Amino acid sequence: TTGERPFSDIITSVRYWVIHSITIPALFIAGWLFVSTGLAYDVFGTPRPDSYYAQEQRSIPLVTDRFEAKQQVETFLEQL
Amino acid sequence: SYPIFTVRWVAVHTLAVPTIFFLGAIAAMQFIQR
Amino acid sequence: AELTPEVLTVPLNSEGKTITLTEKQYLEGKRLFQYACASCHVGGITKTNPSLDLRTETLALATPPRDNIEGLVDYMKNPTTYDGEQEIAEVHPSLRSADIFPKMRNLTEKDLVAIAGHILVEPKILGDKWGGGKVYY
Amino acid sequence: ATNRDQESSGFAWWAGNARLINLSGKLLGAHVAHAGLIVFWAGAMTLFELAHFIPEKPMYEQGLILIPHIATLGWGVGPGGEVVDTFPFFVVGVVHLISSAVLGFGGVYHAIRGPETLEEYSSFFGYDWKDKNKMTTILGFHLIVLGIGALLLVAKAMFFGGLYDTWAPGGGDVRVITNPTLDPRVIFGYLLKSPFGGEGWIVSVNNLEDVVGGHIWIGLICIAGGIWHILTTPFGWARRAFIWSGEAYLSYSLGALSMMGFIATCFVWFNNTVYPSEFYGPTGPEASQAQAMTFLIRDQKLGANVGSAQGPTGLGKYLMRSPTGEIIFGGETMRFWDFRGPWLEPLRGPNGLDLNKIKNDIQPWQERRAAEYMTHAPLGSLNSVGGVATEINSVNFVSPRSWLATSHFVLAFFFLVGHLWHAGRARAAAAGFEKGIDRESEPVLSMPSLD
Amino acid sequence: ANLWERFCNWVTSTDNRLYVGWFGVIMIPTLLAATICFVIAFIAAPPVDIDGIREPVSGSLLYGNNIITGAVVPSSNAIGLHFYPIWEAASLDEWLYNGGPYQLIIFHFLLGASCYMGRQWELSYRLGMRPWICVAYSAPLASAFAVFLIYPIGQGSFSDGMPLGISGTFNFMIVFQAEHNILMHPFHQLGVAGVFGGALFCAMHGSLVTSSLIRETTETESANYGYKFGQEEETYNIVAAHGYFGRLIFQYASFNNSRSLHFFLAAWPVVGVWFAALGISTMAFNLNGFNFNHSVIDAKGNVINTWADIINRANLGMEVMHERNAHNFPLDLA
Amino acid sequence: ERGWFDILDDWLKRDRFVFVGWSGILLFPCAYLALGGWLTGTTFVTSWYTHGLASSYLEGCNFLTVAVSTPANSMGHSLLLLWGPEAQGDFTRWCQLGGLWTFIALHGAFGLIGFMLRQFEIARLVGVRPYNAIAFSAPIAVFVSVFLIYPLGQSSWFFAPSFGVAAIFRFLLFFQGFHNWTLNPFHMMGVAGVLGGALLCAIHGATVENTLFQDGEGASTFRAFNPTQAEETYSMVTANRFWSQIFGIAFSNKRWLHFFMLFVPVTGLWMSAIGVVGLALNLRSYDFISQEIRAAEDPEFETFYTKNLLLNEGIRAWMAPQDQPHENFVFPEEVLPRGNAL
Ligand code: CLA
Ligand code: CLA
Ligand code: CLA
Ligand code: CLA
Ligand code: CLA
Ligand code: CLA
Ligand SMILES: CC1=C(/C=C/C(C)=C/C=C/C(C)=C/C=C/C=C(C)/C=C/C=C(C)/C=C/C2=C(C)CCCC2(C)C)C(C)(C)CCC1
Ligand SMILES: CC1=C(/C=C/C(C)=C/C=C/C(C)=C/C=C/C=C(C)/C=C/C=C(C)/C=C/C2=C(C)CCCC2(C)C)C(C)(C)CCC1
Ligand SMILES: CCCCCCCS[C@@H]1O[C@H](CO)[C@@H](O)[C@H](O)[C@H]1O
Ligand SMILES: [Cl-]
Ligand SMILES: [Cl-]
Ligand SMILES: [Fe+2]
Repeated sequence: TTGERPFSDIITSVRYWVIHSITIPALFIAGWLFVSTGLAYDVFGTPRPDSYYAQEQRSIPLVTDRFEAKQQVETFLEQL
Repeated sequence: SYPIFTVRWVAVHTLAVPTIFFLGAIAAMQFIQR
Repeated sequence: AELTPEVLTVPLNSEGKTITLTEKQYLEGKRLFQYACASCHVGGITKTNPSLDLRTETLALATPPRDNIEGLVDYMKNPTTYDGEQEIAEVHPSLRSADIFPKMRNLTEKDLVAIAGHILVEPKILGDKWGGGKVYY
Repeated sequence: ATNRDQESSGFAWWAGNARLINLSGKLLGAHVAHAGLIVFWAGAMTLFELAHFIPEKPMYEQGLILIPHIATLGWGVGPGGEVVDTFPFFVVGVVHLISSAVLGFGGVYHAIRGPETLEEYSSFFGYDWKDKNKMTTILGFHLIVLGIGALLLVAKAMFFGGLYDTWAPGGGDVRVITNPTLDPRVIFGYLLKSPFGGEGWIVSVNNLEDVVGGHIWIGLICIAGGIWHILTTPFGWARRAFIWSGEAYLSYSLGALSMMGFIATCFVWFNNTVYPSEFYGPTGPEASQAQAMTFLIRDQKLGANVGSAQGPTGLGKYLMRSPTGEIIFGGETMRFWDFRGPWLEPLRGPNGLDLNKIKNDIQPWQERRAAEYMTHAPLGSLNSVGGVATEINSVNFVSPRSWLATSHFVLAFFFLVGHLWHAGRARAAAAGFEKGIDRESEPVLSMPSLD
Repeated sequence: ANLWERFCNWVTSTDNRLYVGWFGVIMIPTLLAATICFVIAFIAAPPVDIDGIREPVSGSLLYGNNIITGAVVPSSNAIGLHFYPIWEAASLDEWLYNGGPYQLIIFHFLLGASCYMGRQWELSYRLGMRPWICVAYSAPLASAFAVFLIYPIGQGSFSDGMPLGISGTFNFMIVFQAEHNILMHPFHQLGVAGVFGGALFCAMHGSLVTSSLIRETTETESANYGYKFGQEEETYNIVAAHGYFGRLIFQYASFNNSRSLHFFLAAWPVVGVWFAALGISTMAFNLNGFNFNHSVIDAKGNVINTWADIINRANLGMEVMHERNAHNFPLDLA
Repeated sequence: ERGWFDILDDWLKRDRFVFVGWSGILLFPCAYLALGGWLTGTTFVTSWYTHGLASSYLEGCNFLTVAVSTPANSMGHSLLLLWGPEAQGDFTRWCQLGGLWTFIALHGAFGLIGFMLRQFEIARLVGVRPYNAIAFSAPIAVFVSVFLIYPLGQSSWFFAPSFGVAAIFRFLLFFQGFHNWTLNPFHMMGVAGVLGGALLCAIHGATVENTLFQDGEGASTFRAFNPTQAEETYSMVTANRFWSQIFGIAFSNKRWLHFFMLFVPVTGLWMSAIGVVGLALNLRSYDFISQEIRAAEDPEFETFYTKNLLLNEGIRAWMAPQDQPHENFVFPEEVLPRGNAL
């Protein structure tokens, strides 16, 4: 042994589940809401199902410039 | 007798905490419709 | 992009009258097309006769014209060769040949309209991919 | 608890069921409970299939494997395999499910409540694996049971409505078998047929008369064999050839089931008689032949002379010769010329495919069938997207023939592994070295060096 | 002892430099026949009409091949699954044109290799060993059966069996991918896990035992002279090896039981390769890899491609090109 | 003597559940971020702007199709740092530009260095020889040649492997179609090392388990071993005889056996890395010149080598327009190579 409390002791203890019957669901629900509120889309810049193309556009908004790439994506997003 | 917060505790939570968060996020994704 | 009423507006007849389909009719059209037609017409081609596809332009040049709801619904009741010269119910699924094509037995007039709508809307979405075959996959 | 840990049994938890080798009462419980699982599945799965069943859709479009087994027996279907009555499917499902409770009850009772060993309770039901006469007697009982089972198939076929006959003159239909094949030269002639192309061993059986008469023979052979084994004890040569232990007997059965699994794989893959294509979908060979037929018909309608049409390679585009000269479909399907099916045979003459019949006598029903089969070829992805690997999503299809062939190959293969595992172990255990080499009696140390 | 009794004693003798045995009685002639035919064919066989379209493919060294391109070419598609022994041909010239050597070789090889597996049980029994080495060998054996027998049966032709050559092997793989999307099949993925993992664990075990060898030699001599064949004492320190690997990851992730460790070393690659064999044996009946072609669709219904669709484009390239003169009708159904 | 360095050294090297060490300062953050970056990207991040692909669970991909995809070809070999001149500190744009790819690749690279340092550190402290670290040079040679050297010789990171299951499959098929990588003798040695390694793993494990001495009464034989026992748990003499009689040769030296187990897969991976270094420059084993001269002059000459080039030609033409969207390839139907019918 290295000193730390055995995992088996911990996960069978009442105090563990008192704490984790709260922390586990809370984190799960936080994750759920990260998606359900749509915040995940805006944080990472991931298109929603309705934002891949403009209505009549059938050309992919590919980045073609290295140093004006950021502005290109911005320009693409304006065109939506 | 046993310590509560350890290096092991941190390592466990660096993995456990985002994992559960991510699983809730992916659970929610299963109801998204185009 | 969205599946708008404009996308869902297709020719009803040879005169120029249009019909606007609901999203529910679109879903039903895809479901029913898969149910009764896709085994041969997946992606708007024709597996057992690749010369003839379900592109709107091809349908328009059919006899009688099939680039509208009426033409397509009629095709599903009494299918003909591309020139209108021969009735092919005996070798093509139709209401008229529901006895030998049993999947046609439970297709209502409403169902036929949905399938017809699917055939017309799909290329408006997918463009040349519809009726294109593997080249466009 | 007796023998229910590693220290007392010698077996770890993961080999827990080996603790049952010499506990006949609990082991009987294990078996009866297991049989309850098999019967449970047959019942519950049937009901599931029926609940999901759309009668006007082909069965093979619906992921069904059990209803096709019921239909093949002549229950619930009419001409062309059309479903006329789903109630027989319901009966089979319900009765199996009901029966599974009874077996479950017996299994659970014997496993955890009844006598742990049967030997002190009953001389009849108790047994020692090393008792060769008792072993052959139980074997004899089961052989009789199996022989009766085979005769039940005969009974259905001959006296209780018949079986579905894909070959029935005028088109596929349920048919009562009045004249089963009893001629031992025909029945046992199948057994001596090469397993290779154009022959196909027992998988070649192509008419119900041979199927029924085969089961008459098997029914009587099993009963006679069972009686024989109740009344005799293994001969000297048999005693010296075999290992006599529970694990040895398990291993022989494992090898047997592996063999059977492999045979069933080829049966469902190639045979369209006892697996009618009306219910199971076309065979791989069939669908490929049907594509050639489809385009022959199409192109001939367009004006093509299909007999004289030279393909790119110089072989006939539609029609060519087999290596023995028979007229056969061209293209890659040249490999499938051994195929025989009711939609195709009308075009076949003594020389193979008959050009006159091809030009003049192809009926719309043949065209329909060829088109149906060409577009229901047994190709599809694991997530049930029909067609070649490159197909786009749309058609939800994997043929029952593929499901049945693959599953049984996997099962047959692992059962061969199991045979080797248990046969090897049984040999080692009987000889007394299954637990390792005796450090003080290491056999190699008493042998001369090889060099 | 009579003639038979002495013969039996010789056959089963534990003192033969190479064990013969009863499986050996079948193994020896079949492997010799397969080997001799293979060598002659690889050197000297004329071109073979693999696809039955009178387009003979040259496989042998004397007919313009090297080691990498050379093959014993599969038998003609015209034959299918028909048994094509020498005596079924009008002449050796015909037999060769149609790829008779392939069938002779694979049938003799598969029988001999099955007997090789049986022989491994057999000797283990004669030596008082435990019996399961042969079970480990069933993994590669099953894989040989998959590519030489099961796949041809499923597809209806020995022309689709794997060629006996280096480039012919790659041909088999590329076409297999086109037709079954094997990369997207979980049994092949398990197979990769088995072989990648088997290599990993091989390097792992090799490194850990070597790391903990007990000092028995001087600086100037090879440490291998520190172990003597048949010594009773173990040659490395497993407690030290465990003490290392348990600290590399964590204690309970490392083995301290050598028997359990070696079981794992046996089981990981063997089970994985079983699944690989089963991949090929079940794709033999066209239950193919996962198909996610056009699985992701936007609000309007535009297909949004994934890496699956890019795989599809590669597969289409293989599909349209393979056996370029063999197909007359739009679907490749076997 | 007992200054802050020595005190820090004490704490780093404490015998705890997860050993840290000096190497842990490099290892743990880089490994955590590489893994975290992958999980983040595959869960939430698109490849729409770099590849025209969906690549995350959020977009509807599954475990097999998600990926952290490489940056667009126009990025060249930009390190693509968050604060760099492309993203300019904007986290969202950085994700859209494929910044997570270089993030994962680079943290992954320093992570592997930390892991191999960890292998050295632990071995020194426990007093074993560092053969495990040495064997790990093979995974390092592979990661470096494939994920760094290969794209660095090419036009951009775009052509590096993308971090995903299907994306890696795409990488395999690209290498077949463009590099004819199966024909490369360095890849062939790699295959021999991997399959040979797996063979050695299986055969050694099985041999030990089937030459065990009976050291207990249990029919389950695992409990009959003690870590501290002096004796070998299996018979090398019996193992040797078995193989000598079965295969013709057998190991007789246990130290050689185990070294050979290191050598085989380690050498194989090294060889495959050398091949990929060549492919970085399109320096392929693509052709056999003699085969081509013969085939060009003689339209009846065909081998499996010529058959495979036709497949490559199909792969290239059919996959290139979507796989290399920056090229704006438009191949009209008529130019596409196809055999008959298909
Ligand atoms: C009639 C068939 C049959 C019977 C009656 C037995 C019976 C026995 N075997 Mg044998 N075996 C068989 C077939 C059979 N086996 C096959 C086909 C194989 C090849 C794989 C084996 C390989 C085998 C080995 C290696 C061993 C045995 C052993 C044993 C004994 C203990 C079994 C036990 O406790 O397992 C307990 C059961 C488990 C631990 C669970 C196994 C889980 C499997 C691997 C997963 C199955 C996949 C499933 C379909 C999917 C899971 C769904 C999931 C999502 C929930 C017992 C005498 C042991 C022995 O030799 O005793 C003397 C032993 O070591 N068997
Ligand atoms: C087909 C599956 C199957 C069957 C039929 C059996 C059968 C049996 N096992 Mg094996 N076993 C299996 C799989 C199976 N096993 C697997 C997968 C493993 C690995 C996890 C094992 C590991 C194992 C070990 C280690 C042991 C057994 C033992 C036993 C026997 C006694 C069990 C006992 O003492 O219960 C005790 C448990 C209970 C009393 C709890 C209730 C159990 C009941 C039976 C549940 C039934 C529920 C059911 C839904 C009710 C329906 C009733 C309805 C019809 C009215 C019993 C005959 C023991 C033995 O050999 O005895 C000497 C033993 O030691 N098994
Ligand atoms: C003979 C076996 C067998 C066969 C051929 C089929 C075939 C079929 N089934 Mg049935 N079924 C079975 C047994 C079988 N099933 C069992 C055991 C159950 C209980 C769970 C069911 C319950 C069931 C349901 C609820 C449904 C089906 C459905 C279907 C259809 C689609 C299947 C599918 O999509 O799979 C997807 C493929 C997989 C899930 C992969 C299976 C992977 C397994 C675990 C690998 C096994 C390997 C080996 C045994 C492991 C051993 C390890 C070794 C090392 C020891 C198809 C016709 C569907 C249908 O269409 O109904 C109308 C459907 O809804 N089946
Ligand atoms: C093959 C499986 C099998 C076998 C060999 C046995 C054998 C035994 N059982 Mg068990 N049991 C079983 C399954 C089995 N049972 C099932 C399915 C159930 C649920 C009904 C039970 C419930 C049960 C109980 C409650 C008891 C036993 C008892 C006994 C013992 C004495 C029985 C006797 O003397 O009957 C003499 C013969 C008869 C009474 C006539 C038999 C009538 C049968 C059912 C006619 C049909 C036969 C036909 C072949 C079955 C086809 C079914 C098939 C399709 C599956 C004996 C050890 C007793 C015990 O162990 O004592 C302590 C006991 O109390 N059994
Ligand atoms: C489950 C079915 C079953 C089982 C397990 C047994 C078991 C046994 N029987 Mg019995 N038998 C059965 C059914 C069965 N029998 C039936 C239905 C009949 C009626 C015909 C008989 C009539 C019978 C007789 C007359 C005798 C036995 C004998 C025996 C014993 C040794 C037999 C032997 O060595 O076979 C292995 C076979 C051989 C050693 C012969 C040569 C093997 C060749 C190579 C087989 C060729 C086939 C090959 C595998 C491939 C070809 C494919 C094939 C499917 C065509 C053994 C206890 C003997 C005994 O001792 O009686 C008390 C004996 O004399 N049985
Ligand atoms: C040991 C752990 C470690 C290592 C080796 C790295 C290494 C790397 N990181 Mg990662 N990172 C880490 C931990 C680590 N990181 C942690 C804990 C976090 C959470 C905050 C991050 C979050 C992170 C992000 C968001 C990014 C990186 C990025 C990078 C890369 C560029 C770093 C750089 O250029 O800095 C340069 C700085 C140094 C080398 C330190 C200089 C120290 C010298 C010796 C002293 C001189 C400094 C002096 C005191 C200051 C005076 C300046 C004054 C004149 C203004 C490189 C692969 C980038 C990358 O991946 O892009 C693709 C990137 O975008 N990291
Ligand atoms: C020994 C053992 C075991 C085993 C067990 C077993 C295997 C069993 C069983 C069992 C069973 C085998 C059972 C059963 C059952 C059943 C039931 C309970 C039933 C029923 C039914 C019903 C109720 C029905 C109904 C209906 C109808 C009538 C009609 C229609 C609809 C419905 C479906 C609703 C185990 C592993 C745990 C382990 C330990 C020991
Ligand atoms: C990027 C970045 C960062 C970071 C981050 C991180 C660090 C993260 C993380 C993360 C994480 C850490 C996550 C997670 C996760 C997870 C998951 C999502 C999971 C899962 C799972 C599963 C689902 C499972 C399953 C399975 C398996 C595997 C096996 C067998 C069976 C089963 C089926 C159970 C920073 C800010 C610095 C900055 C910039 C960028
Ligand atoms: C983290 C970087 C490691 C560089 C090590 C340089 C140590 S520096 C060294 O440290 C001693 C105490 O540790 C002091 O007593 C001494 O004054 C100081 O020079
Ligand atoms: Cl090819
Ligand atoms: Cl064809
Ligand atoms: Fe070892």
